[PDB]
Amino acid sequence: SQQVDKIKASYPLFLDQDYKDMLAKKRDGFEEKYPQDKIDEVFQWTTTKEYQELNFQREALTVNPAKACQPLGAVLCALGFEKTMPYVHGSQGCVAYFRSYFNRHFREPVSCVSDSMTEDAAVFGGQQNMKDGLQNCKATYKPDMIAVSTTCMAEVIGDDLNAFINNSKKEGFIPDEFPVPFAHTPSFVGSHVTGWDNMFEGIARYFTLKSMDDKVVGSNKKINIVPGFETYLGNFRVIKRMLSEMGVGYSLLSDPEEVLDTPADGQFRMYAGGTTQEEMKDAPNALNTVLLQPWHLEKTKKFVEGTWKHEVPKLNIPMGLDWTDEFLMKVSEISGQPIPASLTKERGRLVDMMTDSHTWLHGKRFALWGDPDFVMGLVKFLLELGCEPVHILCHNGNKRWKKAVDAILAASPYGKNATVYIGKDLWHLRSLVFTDKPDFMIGNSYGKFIQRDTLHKGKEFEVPLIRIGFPIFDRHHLHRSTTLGYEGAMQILTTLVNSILERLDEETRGMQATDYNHDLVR
Amino acid sequence: SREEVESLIQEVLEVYPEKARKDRNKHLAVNDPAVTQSKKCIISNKKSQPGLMTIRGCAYAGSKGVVWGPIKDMIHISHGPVGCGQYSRAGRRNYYIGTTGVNAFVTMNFTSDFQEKDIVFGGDKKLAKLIDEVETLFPLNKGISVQSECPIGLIGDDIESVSKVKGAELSKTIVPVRCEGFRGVSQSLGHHIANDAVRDWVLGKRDEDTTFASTPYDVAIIGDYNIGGDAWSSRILLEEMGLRCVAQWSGDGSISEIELTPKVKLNLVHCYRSMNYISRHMEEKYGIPWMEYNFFGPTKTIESLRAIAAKFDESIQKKCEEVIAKYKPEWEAVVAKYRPRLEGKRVMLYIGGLRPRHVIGAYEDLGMEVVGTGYEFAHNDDYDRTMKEMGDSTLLYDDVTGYEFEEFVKRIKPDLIGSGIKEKFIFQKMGIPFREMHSWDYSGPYHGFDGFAIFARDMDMTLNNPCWKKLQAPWE
Amino acid sequence: AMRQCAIYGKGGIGKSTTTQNLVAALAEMGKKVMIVGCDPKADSTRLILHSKAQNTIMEMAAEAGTVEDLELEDVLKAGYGGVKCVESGGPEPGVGCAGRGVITAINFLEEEGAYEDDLDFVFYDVLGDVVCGGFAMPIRENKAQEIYIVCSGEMMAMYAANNISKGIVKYANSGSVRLGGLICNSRNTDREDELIIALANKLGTQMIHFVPRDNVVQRAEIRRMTVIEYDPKAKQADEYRALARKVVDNKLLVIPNPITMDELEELLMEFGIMEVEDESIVGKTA
Amino acid sequence: AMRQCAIYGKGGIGKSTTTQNLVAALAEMGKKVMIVGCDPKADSTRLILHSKAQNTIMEMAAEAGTVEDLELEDVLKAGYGGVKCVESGGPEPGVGCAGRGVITAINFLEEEGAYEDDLDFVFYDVLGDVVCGGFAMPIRENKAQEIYIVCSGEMMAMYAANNISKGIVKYANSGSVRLGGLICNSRNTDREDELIIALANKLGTQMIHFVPRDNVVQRAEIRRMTVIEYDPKAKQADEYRALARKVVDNKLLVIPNPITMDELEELLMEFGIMEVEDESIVGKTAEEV
Ligand code: CLF
Ligand code: SF4
Ligand SMILES: [Ca+2]
Ligand code: NA
Repeated sequence: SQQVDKIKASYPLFLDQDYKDMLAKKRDGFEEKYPQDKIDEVFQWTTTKEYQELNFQREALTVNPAKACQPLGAVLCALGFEKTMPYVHGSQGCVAYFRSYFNRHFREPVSCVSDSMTEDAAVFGGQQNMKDGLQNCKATYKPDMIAVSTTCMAEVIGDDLNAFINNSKKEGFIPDEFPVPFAHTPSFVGSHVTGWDNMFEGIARYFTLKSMDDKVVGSNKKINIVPGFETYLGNFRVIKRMLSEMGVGYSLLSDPEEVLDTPADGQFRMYAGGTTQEEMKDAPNALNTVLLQPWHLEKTKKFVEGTWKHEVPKLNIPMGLDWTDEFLMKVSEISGQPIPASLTKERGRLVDMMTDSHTWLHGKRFALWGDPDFVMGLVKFLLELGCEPVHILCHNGNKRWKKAVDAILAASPYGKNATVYIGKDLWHLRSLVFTDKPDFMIGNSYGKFIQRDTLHKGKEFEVPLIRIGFPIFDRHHLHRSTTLGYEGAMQILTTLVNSILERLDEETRGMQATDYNHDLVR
Repeated sequence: SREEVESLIQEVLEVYPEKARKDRNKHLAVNDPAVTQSKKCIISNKKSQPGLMTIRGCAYAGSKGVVWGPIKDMIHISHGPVGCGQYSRAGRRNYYIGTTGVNAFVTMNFTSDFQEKDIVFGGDKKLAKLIDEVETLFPLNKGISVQSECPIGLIGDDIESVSKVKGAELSKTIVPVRCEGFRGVSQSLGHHIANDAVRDWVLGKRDEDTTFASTPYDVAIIGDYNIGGDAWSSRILLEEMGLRCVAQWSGDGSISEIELTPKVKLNLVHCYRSMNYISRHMEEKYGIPWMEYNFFGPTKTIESLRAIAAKFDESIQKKCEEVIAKYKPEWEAVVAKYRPRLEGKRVMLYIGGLRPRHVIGAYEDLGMEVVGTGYEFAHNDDYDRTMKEMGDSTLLYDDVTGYEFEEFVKRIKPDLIGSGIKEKFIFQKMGIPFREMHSWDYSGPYHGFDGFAIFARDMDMTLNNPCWKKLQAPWE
Repeated sequence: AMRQCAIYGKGGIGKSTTTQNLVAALAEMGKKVMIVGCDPKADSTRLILHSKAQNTIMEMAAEAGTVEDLELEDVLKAGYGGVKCVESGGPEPGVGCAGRGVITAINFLEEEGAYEDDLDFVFYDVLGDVVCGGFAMPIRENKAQEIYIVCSGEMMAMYAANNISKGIVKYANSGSVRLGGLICNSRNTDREDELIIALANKLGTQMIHFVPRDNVVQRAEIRRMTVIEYDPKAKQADEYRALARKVVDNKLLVIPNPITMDELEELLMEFGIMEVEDESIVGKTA
Repeated sequence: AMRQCAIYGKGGIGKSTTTQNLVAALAEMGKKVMIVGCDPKADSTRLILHSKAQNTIMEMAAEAGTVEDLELEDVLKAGYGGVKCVESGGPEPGVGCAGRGVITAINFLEEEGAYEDDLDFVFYDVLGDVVCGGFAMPIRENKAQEIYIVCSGEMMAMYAANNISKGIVKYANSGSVRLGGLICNSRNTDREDELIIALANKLGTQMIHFVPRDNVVQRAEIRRMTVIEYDPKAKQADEYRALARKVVDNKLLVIPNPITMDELEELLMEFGIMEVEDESIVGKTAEEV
């Protein structure tokens, strides 16, 4: 039943007595459900060290991964180029998923096409799909560029992108001069960030490989900036703001900030902003190229260093105090521009915030996950804050990356209780937060299920989730945030200390029980 | 004006190259309520043309995400690379009651996470080892399903053998499902492939078991995935009517309820598209008749309750009228409050395989008019059931393209659009109220009488929201 | 610095022997080298290691949960002159794509840090009988920039050389992979050197070196070693040193011009390897 | 019904001339046979069609964007004794897979009804140089049920025979594929027949026939034909007839037992073809010993 002036949605509608009795009868009569005491027994066992050991010896099963597949990253990279349509050669199901995934995180339209290869292409390849696809796409959506990537079906059967595109042009399906950069992006190799790297290097080689004799390093006086897989709008923005603030000429290669944030003014803009084709062609003429997330830009780095001849600086992602300082100093060194008073002051303001909140942050224990660069940047800042990064999980991380992170940790006493895990998933992380309970978890929305699980053991075992990463689907507009530079450090610091204070307020809200410590001032 | 619509269609088609133009023209039509054989007006269930931005998904989505995913006490393995299972993890709101990670597993993502070496050597040994690991870490699971992703069939793995061997070894029900994404042309074949997998590996388990005490009022809810609780708000009415719901396929469903379904007296089909396959099979094999029903809006719900009750004795028919009288003042109050706020508004819909026609009655119960509707993957028997539900000269579109949908909306100018997540943000930017009609925009349930109140509240809050009057800067 | 080279060629003509003696010669003159075997037979490093068979990455990978479970240490072995050796190995017979098995192995070396900043050279010993998309993957994936083809004055070996050049041409318009020359492994055929130089000319490349037949090679091999290590004074040793030097100083990297079957037969006939065809009898009896 | 056989063997040992001479022998014998060429480097129909090179499916399929445009008579040609010939077309150098090139042929033949029961024998002539998923497609797709391996009394040829046997074993427990025997193409080597016989015994099979080296074979080849057609009275002609008869009546179809590399080397060493390694001297320079 419903009271017209107080309509109830699923929650709490199903809590009504009649629904509750109905669900009890459904269970008892037809679910042949395990007895509740048996369910409690197994649940308890899943929080033990014995279960954790069995959990960590898994070799074939993966549960609740913390990574996605290559083409997702190829699509995001493509989205950052002017009037460019991401095109994934292969099965269409993949494209419905890539769009939906980004639509829920950005709460914005996400355009991408597929050439719908089906069963009859599984035997003889998708050459025809590519011919008709490129023609239909260009005609219908009028992009000035089509960036091609692939689904696993096309990779497994061996479709040759290069040849398929050449033939489409040779036969007149699309103009011969129409730009169609491409990249093979197998989902069974690496992860979504690898797809970003592959797609980027593909677009970079398309516009510069054959014309390198025309280039002169440093002739355009700019510094190229390659962002990598980035899902926080404030990150593209803060980099451009700091560089402009320094008077540094630059070129952001793959800039999706405009297309991922169009205004709701009466018209839908399929395309907006982005790196221009001219900027890619001119890129080799820059003084140098800076990679913001080097751990997933290795193929790009080889091409930029080996072909463009740029002395790519060995810089970590600009997250936290030290690394933002290093990034600015290196940029200052390469461009000849001094770091201005405004940035020096912003730095000092972040330090002020650190001195003001250090007492609540000191010794706080965290479990965290995400992409390699983001994770190490978070780890470095936590150390700078006097916090302890206990469980560091990067499902798509690698051995060389782990060694680098272990070195960062060894350089600080606050890194003594930390363990870096690669190849492990969120089911592995769930065991860790039960066996070696931290104070909070810093991760994406999938972490909410872990918080729910720990609360079930008991309120005193609950590990609250602090949402930073990708994807974030259960909160609105956090994709507008910043995690890079002094601005991102200030935001993260504020979020961490207030998460601590919110939980403390919750634990001291008990009238005449724990409210003796429900301080008005903290 | 029929002429104006026919003209709109031709104008829109002009942007296409020859091949795509001739093909798309067969998937667009102006409705004629008199037609009974939809093929005379529109074709469907054909492949999508490359590069046109179809809104369709794949067979894996139709099998794993739709049919199997919801079975709560079974563990479903997204077999292949990491992609598929991650994008589909908890994206569909098929509600259930359970202790997740212990006796229920719906929101989790189990996968074999194929790496390059798995493509080279095949994943059958990995699958076998994975199964032992699942058994060790999730001992309360009551069955396992293997949802094949694209590479499985392409590399020649034999998941059927693995399932048979491990199944006998562990005395466990292990279902191999060949729902690789390259099969079929949309989510549809996934449904059919999934229904056949239930039939062949699960449904006959209790064919020789007579321990289930049946009653003459035993029914099963076929084809309701309990989105936002839809099935529970449907189940409550059927039982208040005196019937006994033995099973729910597959929202909040258990493997035991499924195995018990062959003992029911009547299969109640809501989603015809996804489960007519297994319904026909149960009639053929067990003699169980099945009927279609609609629980969207008071008119359709009352009509459905009455039609279902007529299938049983007079005592059920009496209880049916008592149930209708109990809720009458509730939905009349909903209509009284919201119809005056929605009277006359026009809606354009675009969904999957049932709702595009199933929700029309609910909109009309609020005085609204559906001026356009279409399906991503419906077949012609679906359009046959659609034309008579839509008004004369309304627009119909099968596997509509992004371009087409946008152009039709700009011309028709609906007051509200009901579609999916990939469509939502496009139209909001155009200043057109939008409601998700797959996920209910995180609201719901929409089925039954309790669901109708929510649906009304939702159409009203969005269509009449103050935000829609603010898209134009006043200095413009 | 580090140059990525691939030795492609038909099987059964001493290609692996020539590859290992070329590498031993480079190590001898001071270069840092790594040998990555990409032949399903996995016999590209025995002479450097004095071994009967090196455990392959594919063999070990099949036994493990994930390839990262493997340790470079069991995969990479130091042999003569410090040159590092690895064998990709192939998937079981009849099942996998040998080519994808090779890429899996190379990707592993990359992640594991096997490519030290020290390395001067990396030589991939790849099979070139049937030049399918699989065996052509090291090219398609820019794993090697310099391709050197080992062949001999016979039909099939030369036919293989033309196919490899075709593979290269396939990806040339979108990558930097190029043909650095032919290496003729002498079979002692009459005017063999002339015939390969002629082929090189038509292909638009060069015959970087003529490796004569010498039984010192077999006396070295029965001891599981290269000539360079077994008998550095041997005249054949100097033959490999000259090949090494010429590769080191090589600057001729081109996109070849594969010839037609006709062109190939005309060439084989011009040197007696093949004879003119009397098409008057074609289809006769008694 | 129909016997679907396949001839596997490394390249360069005359496997294709033996396949075609075999098939011609079955034809003059009265058997309806079709040859499906699956070799990139050894045209398997040249001697049956007197042609210089037969147009391939892959090749002619480029001439129409797709195979759904080709015509059975453009592909399937008939020659001596009425045996029908078709060449799959090797993988396009650098991008194709030999395994998909075969699957291409099979489907086109099956749908044009050129794969009906009017045929007594079908023989897939496939390269055994590398036994990968691609080249084992006729075995994987359960089209080749009787495998005959052409080999020679030397290392590579025997190593390949063992390789193919390993592929046969991988699918033997999934389908009906079996090894029918070893066919030794003589190299005029001393004790060659005994060596291949020993190899067959170890593999669990048999050496169905020893094909002698005979110049009439080459005289026939330059005239683009089989010896069965060129000189049916030649001694070599009866060699092919005997091999043909044995295949027709063959009843020994087994799941082979591949050997280890050590066993293969011991065999060759036992026959004096491979020099025995002095271990005490391994890794020692000429100057040291
Ligand atoms: S049609 Fe195929 S079954 Fe359907 S959703 Fe696509 S994959 Fe999967 Fe793809 S998202 Fe990535 S590229 Fe493969 S792993 Fe998966
Ligand atoms: S691509 Fe080559 S190596 Fe790979 S399966 Fe095909 S024929 Fe074999
Ligand atoms: Ca938005
Ligand atoms: Na237990």
